[PDB]
Amino acid sequence: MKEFYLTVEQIGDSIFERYIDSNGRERTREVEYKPSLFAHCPESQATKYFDIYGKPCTRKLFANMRDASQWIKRMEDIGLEALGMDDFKLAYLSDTYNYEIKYDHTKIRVANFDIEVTSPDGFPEPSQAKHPIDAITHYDSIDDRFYVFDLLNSPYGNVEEWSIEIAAKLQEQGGDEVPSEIIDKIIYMPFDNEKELLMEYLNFWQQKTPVILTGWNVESFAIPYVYNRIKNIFGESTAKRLSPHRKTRVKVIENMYGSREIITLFGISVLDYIDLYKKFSFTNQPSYSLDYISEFELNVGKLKYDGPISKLRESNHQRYISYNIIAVYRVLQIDAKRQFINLSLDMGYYAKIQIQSVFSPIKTWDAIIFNSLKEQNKVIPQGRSHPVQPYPGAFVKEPIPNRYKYVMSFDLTSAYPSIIRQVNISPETIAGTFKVAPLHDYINAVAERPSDVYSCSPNGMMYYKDRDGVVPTEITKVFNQRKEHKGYMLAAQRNGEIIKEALHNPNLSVDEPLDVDYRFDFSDEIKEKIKKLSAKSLNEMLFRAQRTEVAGMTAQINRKALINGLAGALGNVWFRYYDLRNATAITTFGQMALQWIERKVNEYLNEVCGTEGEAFVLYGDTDSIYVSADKIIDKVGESKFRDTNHWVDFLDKFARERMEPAIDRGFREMCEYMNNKQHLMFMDREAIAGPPLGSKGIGGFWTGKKRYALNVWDMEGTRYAEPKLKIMGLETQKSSTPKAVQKALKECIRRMLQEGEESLQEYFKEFEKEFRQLNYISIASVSSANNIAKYDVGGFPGPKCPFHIRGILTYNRAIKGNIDAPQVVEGEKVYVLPLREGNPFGDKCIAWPSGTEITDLIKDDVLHWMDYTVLLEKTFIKPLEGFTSAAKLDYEKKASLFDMF
DNA sequence: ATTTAAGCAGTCCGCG
DNA sequence: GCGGACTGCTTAG
Ligand SMILES: [Ca+2]
Ligand SMILES: [Ca+2]
Ligand SMILES: [Ca+2]
Ligand SMILES: [Ca+2]
Ligand SMILES: [Ca+2]
Repeated sequence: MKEFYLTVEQIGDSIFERYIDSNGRERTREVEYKPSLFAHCPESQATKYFDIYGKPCTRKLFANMRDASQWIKRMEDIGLEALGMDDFKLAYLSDTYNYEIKYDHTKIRVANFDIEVTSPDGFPEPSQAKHPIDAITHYDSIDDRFYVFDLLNSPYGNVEEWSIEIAAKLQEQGGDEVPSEIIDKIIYMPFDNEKELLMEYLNFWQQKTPVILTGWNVESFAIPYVYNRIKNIFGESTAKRLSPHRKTRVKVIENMYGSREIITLFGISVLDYIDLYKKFSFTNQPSYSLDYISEFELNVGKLKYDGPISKLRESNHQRYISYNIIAVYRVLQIDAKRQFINLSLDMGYYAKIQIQSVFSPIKTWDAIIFNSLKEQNKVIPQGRSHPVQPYPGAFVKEPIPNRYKYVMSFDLTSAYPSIIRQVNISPETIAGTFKVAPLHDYINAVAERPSDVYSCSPNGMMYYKDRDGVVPTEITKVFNQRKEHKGYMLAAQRNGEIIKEALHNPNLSVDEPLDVDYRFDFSDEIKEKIKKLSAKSLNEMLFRAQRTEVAGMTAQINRKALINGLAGALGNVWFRYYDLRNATAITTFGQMALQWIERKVNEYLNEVCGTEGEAFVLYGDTDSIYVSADKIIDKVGESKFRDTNHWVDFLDKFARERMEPAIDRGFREMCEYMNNKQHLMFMDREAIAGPPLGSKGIGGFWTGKKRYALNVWDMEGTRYAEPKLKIMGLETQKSSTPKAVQKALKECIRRMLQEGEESLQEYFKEFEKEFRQLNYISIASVSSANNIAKYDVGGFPGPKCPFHIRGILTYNRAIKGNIDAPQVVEGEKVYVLPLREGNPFGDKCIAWPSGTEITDLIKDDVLHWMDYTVLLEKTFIKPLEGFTSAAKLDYEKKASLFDMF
């Protein structure tokens, strides 16, 4: 096999590299890497190296890496550009792996671990590590085994061995229900003292040194706790054995308001799963506890135990250890679904970076672009300092708030990346500038053509047309990958809808799910077999289809995020290719494109309807248009349609056969107007939306910018078995809105769009009557909690104190003295409830850590003093009044003349 | 650890 | 009450 790196580090004048050799074995080497950097040189000096602008360079080969870094410094003192890759490990990887990396994940040791620490005095601080580590579960991907290190004797209690037999048993048997599929994979090791446990753990670690290290909060808790605990017991040299090169650094992570410390383990790539989830999931969750996320992702029940975690080991060590093992498995189950580890490996190896660098789109693109240029013997420019400056973004149309009955939407495929490619936007393709006219002059095609030579953006920038820039070339490569995976995602989605339809008529038989590839549209033969399957088999196929869709989603959406991040990175001051001219060329062209095509679509539809000055485009955001289709439907007449699917078909055909060609013509004209390199504005139909045929549903409504709901029958070619709401911006979509309220508001919207005013009124009346029975957590608001200390004046709210911070201060006073009650963590999320006047907490609200039950000492009082009236008004009635007034609809029946009967 | 536009909740205080 | 200036938070692109 071709060789591939696992990890790379610079330590002084040495590169330390762990890798898989040509025979598939893991090896480690130290290499005295001599890096090269570059200086500009005279034109008369023969060279094969040129900077990105075609200026000649001489290569400087240094005796060692420190000499290279010192030369960069003196080049600054002199005032001259020091060109080349200044991150020497990336240069090392580029030299060592000068081919597309084919990696074999089965050879990469992925370790998933979790530790337990009993603490009788509150949260066990990793920097102090003053309590024994009493359990470690460590899953190894190569062995496919869970290694369980169990402390039997501690200052906080001596316990019996954990029993695998009880662990396997059902909860209803008094067992812990450790999943049967992992029972045979557990290797259990009890220890009668912590020193032996830790010494053995470290010997184990040397034998099975993780390459990828993950778990839940491992970077902020487990890793630093283990490091510091070992350090405190044995000394630093022993703790550094967690690094394969015996090198560690205390790294300070600094944000807006304060800082924290992590331990960098040289020669390990730490990918904390919480951080993977936050970057790659595109969710915003009310809580990031593993219990909460596991429930959300996998629909598994919360790990239940009696009493506080600080007494769980002494009271029920059996359950204590089982839940430690399950916790490790939950993360593996989440990854089986989401495939974020696979994603990181794919992207890391593609870019030729340390895998953990996938968290930095700047690092990722810096590496991609460096490798690309190096291939042509080109030399990257030196990074420079820039002051942070604001720059303009997208255009968003102000909608008239209203119901909108029939709607077809369209938006650009990969808008900003397509703009970069079309215009040829790149550091080295800048050709000059032209004299800019007001944007609206371009939108209306009245401005003088910017250039007859170069490719233009309406911000004034001109680009070469003779050759693609490195930014367009590299963005296209990742775009193509994105497109492939999106194809798989949408096939899986369409396949899912076939199964859902079949589920209406399940056969009464005993059979098996069909062995199929859900990434490809089901063949006719597969469809026939499906119509004969049982519900059991169909449900299993549906689950498999949806898992395949999730896999495709992960792969496509994060590739989308990477390419969009490149357009973004052009406006980040730390990016090597930072240029506000290029960042703004993209956004300004985008503004023009949207408003240009709005004009073209209005003109086209006014033509085919024989009207003048009518606005068919009702809304648009960045790269999208929403077109009112009422007149199209009305031209044939609702009576002519057999059912809902019939008019959906008709609108689908109209969009594909009339609208899209008109849109394409409009954009081809714009490309010529701007003299662009290549026509790449492809605005495909997104949604077909409307009420069910014959119903009183309103179809859709807008309240304002970035706030709307549509009843969608077909999305990007997926024809739903059941209509699906596309709701953007409204309170149903916000993590801050209570769970039960999101749910009730969604049902109000469903009823508005599908059933009409009367149905909405029936539901509102019921919700208003019953809501006080809802569980307090379900009706609690949610907020991030920053700057708690800033607004805390002797335990009371200072000036301008935010509502949620006031709640936290109330909580703090209410739990005062207790070291055992959960503390609110700065920067994390809280649940918030309003409190009735004259409550014993002495303020108008209370807040506590999200994803948790409020501590028992105050739970009863919070429940007694919860202000349901305020809660209902703020979270439910106020937003509903917004939805209904915009839709010109009443949520309560108005009096009429009929009342007199 | 890429980016801008823009929404709503709430505080403070004005608004004769 | 409602608006604007402002902070805080969160979502649509
Ligand atoms: Ca735990
Ligand atoms: Ca788009
Ligand atoms: Ca059937
Ligand atoms: Ca869009
Ligand atoms: Ca599309």
